Amino acid sequence: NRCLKANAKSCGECIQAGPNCGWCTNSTFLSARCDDLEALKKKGCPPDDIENPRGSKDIKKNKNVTNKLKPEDITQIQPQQLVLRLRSGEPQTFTLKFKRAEDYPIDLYYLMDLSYSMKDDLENVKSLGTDLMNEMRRITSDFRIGFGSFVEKTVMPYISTTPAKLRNPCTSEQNCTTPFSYKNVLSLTNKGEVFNELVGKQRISGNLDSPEGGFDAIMQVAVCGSLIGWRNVTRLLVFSTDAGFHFAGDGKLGGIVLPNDGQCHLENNMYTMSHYYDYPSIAHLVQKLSENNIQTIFAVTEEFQPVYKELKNLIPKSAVGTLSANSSNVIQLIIDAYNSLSSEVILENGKLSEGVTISYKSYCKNGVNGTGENGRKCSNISIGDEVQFEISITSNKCPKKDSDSFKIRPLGFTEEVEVILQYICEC
Amino acid sequence: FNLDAEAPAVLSGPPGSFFGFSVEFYRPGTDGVSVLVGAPKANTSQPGVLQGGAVYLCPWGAQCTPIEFDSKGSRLLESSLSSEGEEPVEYKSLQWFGATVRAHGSSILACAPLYSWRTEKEPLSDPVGTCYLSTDNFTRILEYAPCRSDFSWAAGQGYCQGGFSAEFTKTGRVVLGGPGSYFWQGQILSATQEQIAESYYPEYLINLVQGQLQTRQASSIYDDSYLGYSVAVGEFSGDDTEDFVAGVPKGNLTYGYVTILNGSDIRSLYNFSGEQMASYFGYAVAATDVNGDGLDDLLVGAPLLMDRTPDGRPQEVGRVYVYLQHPAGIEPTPTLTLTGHDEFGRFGSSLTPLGDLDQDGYNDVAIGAPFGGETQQGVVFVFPGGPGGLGSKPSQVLQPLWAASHTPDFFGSALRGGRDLDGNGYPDLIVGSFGVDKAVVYRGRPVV
Amino acid sequence: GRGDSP
Ligand SMILES: *[C@@H]1O[C@H](CO)[C@@H](O[C@@H]2O[C@H](CO)[C@@H](O[C@@H]3O[C@H](CO[C@H]4O[C@H](CO[C@H]5O[C@H](CO)[C@@H](O)[C@H](O)[C@@H]5O)[C@@H](O)[C@H](O[C@H]5O[C@H](CO)[C@@H](O)[C@H](O)[C@@H]5O)[C@@H]4O)[C@@H](O)[C@H](O[C@H]4O[C@H](CO)[C@@H](O)[C@H](O)[C@@H]4O)[C@@H]3O)[C@H](O)[C@H]2NC(C)=O)[C@H](O)[C@H]1NC(C)=O
Ligand SMILES: *[C@@H]1O[C@H](CO)[C@@H](O[C@@H]2O[C@H](CO)[C@@H](O[C@@H]3O[C@H](CO[C@H]4O[C@H](CO)[C@@H](O)[C@H](O)[C@@H]4O)[C@@H](O)[C@H](O)[C@@H]3O)[C@H](O)[C@H]2NC(C)=O)[C@H](O)[C@H]1NC(C)=O
Ligand SMILES: *[C@@H]1O[C@H](CO)[C@@H](O[C@@H]2O[C@H](CO)[C@@H](O)[C@H](O)[C@H]2NC(C)=O)[C@H](O)[C@H]1NC(C)=O
Ligand SMILES: *[C@@H]1O[C@H](CO)[C@@H](O[C@@H]2O[C@H](CO)[C@@H](O)[C@H](O)[C@H]2NC(C)=O)[C@H](O)[C@H]1NC(C)=O
Ligand SMILES: *[C@@H]1O[C@H](CO)[C@@H](O[C@@H]2O[C@H](CO)[C@@H](O)[C@H](O)[C@H]2NC(C)=O)[C@H](O)[C@H]1NC(C)=O
Ligand SMILES: *[C@@H]1O[C@H](CO)[C@@H](O[C@@H]2O[C@H](CO)[C@@H](O)[C@H](O)[C@H]2NC(C)=O)[C@H](O)[C@H]1NC(C)=O
Ligand SMILES: *[C@@H]1O[C@H](CO)[C@@H](O)[C@H](O)[C@H]1NC(C)=O
Ligand SMILES: *[C@@H]1O[C@H](CO)[C@@H](O)[C@H](O)[C@H]1NC(C)=O
Ligand SMILES: *[C@@H]1O[C@H](CO)[C@@H](O)[C@H](O)[C@H]1NC(C)=O
Ligand SMILES: *[C@@H]1O[C@H](CO)[C@@H](O)[C@H](O)[C@H]1NC(C)=O
Ligand SMILES: [Ca+2]
Ligand SMILES: [Ca+2]
Ligand SMILES: [Ca+2]
Ligand SMILES: [Ca+2]
Ligand SMILES: [Ca+2]
Ligand SMILES: [Ca+2]
Ligand SMILES: [Mg+2]
Repeated sequence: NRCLKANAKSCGECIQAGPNCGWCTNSTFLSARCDDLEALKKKGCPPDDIENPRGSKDIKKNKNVTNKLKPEDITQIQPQQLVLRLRSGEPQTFTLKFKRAEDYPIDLYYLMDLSYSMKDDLENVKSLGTDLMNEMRRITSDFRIGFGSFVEKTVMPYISTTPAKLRNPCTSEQNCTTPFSYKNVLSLTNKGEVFNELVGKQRISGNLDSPEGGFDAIMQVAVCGSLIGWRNVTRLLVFSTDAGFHFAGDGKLGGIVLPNDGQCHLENNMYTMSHYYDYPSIAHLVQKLSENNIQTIFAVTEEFQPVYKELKNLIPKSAVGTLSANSSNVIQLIIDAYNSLSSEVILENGKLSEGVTISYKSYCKNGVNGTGENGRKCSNISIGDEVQFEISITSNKCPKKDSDSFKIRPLGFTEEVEVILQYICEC
Repeated sequence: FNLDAEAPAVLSGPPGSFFGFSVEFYRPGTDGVSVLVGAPKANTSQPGVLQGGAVYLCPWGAQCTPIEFDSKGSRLLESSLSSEGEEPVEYKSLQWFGATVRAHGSSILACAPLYSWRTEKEPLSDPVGTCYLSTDNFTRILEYAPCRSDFSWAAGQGYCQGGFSAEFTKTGRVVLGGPGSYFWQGQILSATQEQIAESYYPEYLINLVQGQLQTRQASSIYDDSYLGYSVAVGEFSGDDTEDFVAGVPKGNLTYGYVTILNGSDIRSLYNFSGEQMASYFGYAVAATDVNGDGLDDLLVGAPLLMDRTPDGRPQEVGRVYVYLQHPAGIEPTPTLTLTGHDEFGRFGSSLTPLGDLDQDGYNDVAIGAPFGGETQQGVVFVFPGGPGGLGSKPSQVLQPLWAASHTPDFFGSALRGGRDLDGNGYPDLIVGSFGVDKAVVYRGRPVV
Repeated sequence: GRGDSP
């Protein structure tokens, strides 16, 4: 074995080299004192003499899952804090219980493409505010709605820059307004009538190249926080368009080389830095959508389903729906997407120190058990349903002598489990 | 591993000029060996032109002065002189002249990909792009705007932005990439220096080069592909006419692909596809023999490539793909892949041959990661060639010795190697850092 | 339907 082949000169060295090792202290043992827990008793080593420090699990915070309550007073995950003392190479496993809340508020931000190809669409959305608010009334007792618009970067070659085309990017008869990057028309509110009022005032715009600049807008919506009015509840971002999307690198044609900074740059509810920062990369959106717990609903036309189907696979907590001719089916699209997103949980953990590894094992409804990457998620979770996760953590070094800490949480939620790690390096 | 990193030569330009956006070696002979640096945001003495851009000539010996390709301001429309008020027929302001700088023998090609013009018909704002070609050591200057044609606007070549990427062949043939042609299908255009000068007639604004090679307009399903986003040259067809390598980073559902075209008739020969959506596979391309078998091998960069850490977290790192050529052709799948380790590092944004750095019989390669490093200043990785191909571990890592500042440095966003600047028998390397308006020259010392 | 058009 590797206990003897380690040549342990002290009790210390013996511990970090193999979980199955023990150290003899008897002085009646004929580095050979470091052998297997069995190989020592077979050689005549009293159990009162075999020093063998072992890891442990101690729960520190453990509010039971809930069953008129504020969102922060609702517990969907337990425990909330525990301590794991880790012997090198010995995994420590603990159970995570997740329960879908009975009634949870919903923030829905409607981000709409107002390029010229979306002309007929804008006319149908005139009553989306009150109509959507009626449907959500049978889904949640607390619903808010918002509206933002986008087109394109306001620079050559994405737009025509003749004085006439800057005033009206379309033809003479067509009274299109000037192109703009992103506009926060309406922050999240429970007044659906105001949504109808302000959306009914918006004017269609236009630009030159077919792919639009929605990614700049998605970024702003994700990171602008209080300016949008996101609450710590279910955050839905409906992204409605009939075209492909620009992303990082496309900016170079216009001489825009600075990567998106992922910071808020709204002045007067207008994005002012489209000429300065390049479009975000998909990876950058993945980071910021996840961080701010945004769940994205892609309401796109039939012909661009292939593109946005691939995008959804890359974006965590996102869904794709086929938008009708002019957004006639968008409400049912949103409902189907929400039902799909809310019925699936996905766990993520923060960065672990080197030498430390983590593994998930999910236990879902109808005995559906997941391992590997599938151990991070459960599906078909109805309201009130409980699913559980077995989470193993193993250290294979002796990272620091100071305790580490990291969070485990489901995507789209503030709730999280603080896992404190302590490393056994000495007797 | 034999580049003098402890004490490199720093060339500095005017502030805010993006000095170092493009770099190149210049040698009409040997006595006048020099460095060329593009500064696309540099102010010039051109009348009425704001930040027209410039190219700086830096003789190597014992610094930098701007080259005068075009001393004139924007030309005026013929019939506007009839009406009440002269107006420009072209727009040289903010044209980014020097965004691309390339040299072959005593010829220098400098391009302004954001140059635009009105046309002499209905008023437009067509960024057709233009290039200026110096020949025989600045004794003759030519304008070359192949996209400035009868076919205007986005539907035609109006937004071509010709010169967005450029390169010389071994015979001095000009090869231009214009990613905006035909609703951003993209286009490759090429003409010999003889062909360009033969039909050069500045009185007429439209291009009339005869015998010019150029890719053809395709159906609308190929729109927004950005063909010609990047360009390189190398022999892949088994003859003595260098072929054209072109990046098409938004082709095929934005998975991107690289194509190789026959240098004789620009017909398509090979395609290579990316593995991830919107990774910008084809952002940068290069051709060089990395395993000493005499066959030029392909390298492609995908700086937005996103992979996962062992603990399950996604991260933008970038990736480079290498395709080894063999006597029967080339395989569509990479022989080797190199992955960046810096989040948002943009590994593979730039690629350049280094020639044989250590003179060991195998050419080496430099790969830029403009935002790598502990302070996100940028990094350049040198990878050694060998009998089995490129090494998967760097033999050297170049970083700026100056401290980080309020703005990104973009160190390594522009590379150029494979030439000997001081004539010591070892090839040298030019690294651009336009974020701080600097260009760095690394020399190869004889080492063991 | 090329560029930004229906
Ligand atoms: C790497 O990948 C790329 C992309 O993924 C791939 O490139 C594509 O390859 C496909 C297949 O080859 C291309 O699709 C074909 O295009 C053919 C070219 O059409 C040209 O010529 C037509 C005939 O006349 C012209 O040219 C000759 C001189 O050569 C001249 O004498 C004639 O007078 C004449 O001008 C011409 O009609 C056509 O122009 C038409 O279409 C264009 C574009 O819409 C339009 O602008 C014009 O107004 C006009 O309507 C063009 O000039 C084409 O012949 C071929 O046709 C087949 O398909 C159609 C439809 O499916 C069938 O009906 C027909 O019977 C044929 O079976 C087909 O359309 C595609 O365009 C390429 N895309 C790009 C971007 O290059 C590479 O091949 C890959 N490489 C490798 C190695 O794999
Ligand atoms: C190339 O030359 C340019 C001049 O042709 C340089 O641009 C100048 O840069 C200076 C310093 O940043 C600016 O001076 C400041 O101006 C602001 C307000 O200026 C505003 O008004 C002008 C009127 O045209 C407008 O163009 C500007 O964009 C601003 O909106 C003052 O408040 C400051 O106190 C300070 O004086 C110049 O205004 C600016 N001129 C122009 C025409 O832009 C440029 O920096 C040079 N670049 C290189 C690389 O050489
Ligand atoms: C929503 O939840 C987040 C996360 O708990 C809150 O952000 C924290 O706010 C506290 C205020 O004491 C800060 O100390 C933390 O640093 C914040 N953490 C993060 C990750 O933001 C946020 O304030 C909550 N917002 C609402 C409206 O409830
Ligand atoms: C998935 O895991 C569950 C464990 O929750 C398995 O169900 C157990 O099955 C054993 C017998 O096989 C019973 O003794 C236990 O009582 C069951 N657990 C519960 C909670 O009832 C289930 O069999 C597993 N299924 C698959 C396909 O792996
Ligand atoms: C690259 O294109 C050239 C020119 O078309 C090809 O060479 C031609 O081959 C045809 C075959 O019918 C001959 O008729 C021509 O006389 C050749 N011309 C020249 C200039 O060689 C060549 O085969 C192509 N290369 C590849 C790899 O396909
Ligand atoms: C266009 O891209 C697709 C994938 O994005 C390519 O097909 C994939 O092809 C590779 C082999 O080249 C397979 O390993 C994948 O499994 C394929 N994916 C699917 C979903 O089938 C396709 O070859 C590319 N075509 C062109 C012309 O570039
Ligand atoms: C909306 O689409 C319908 C077809 O479902 C069409 O009849 C109607 O004219 C369209 N309206 C607008 C304003 O485009
Ligand atoms: C365009 O619409 C605005 C109001 O939406 C109107 O005041 C203006 O007169 C219109 N312009 C034209 C040319 O019809
Ligand atoms: C979800 O679960 C219910 C009950 O457990 C079952 O009837 C239904 O078929 C399941 N749906 C899917 C898609 O697995
Ligand atoms: C080229 O001309 C420059 C001056 O512009 C001069 O310095 C140099 O010596 C000349 N070189 C050759 C090879 O003629
Ligand atoms: Ca529409
Ligand atoms: Ca667009
Ligand atoms: Ca060839
Ligand atoms: Ca080779
Ligand atoms: Ca070498
Ligand atoms: Ca040298
Ligand atoms: Mg549009």
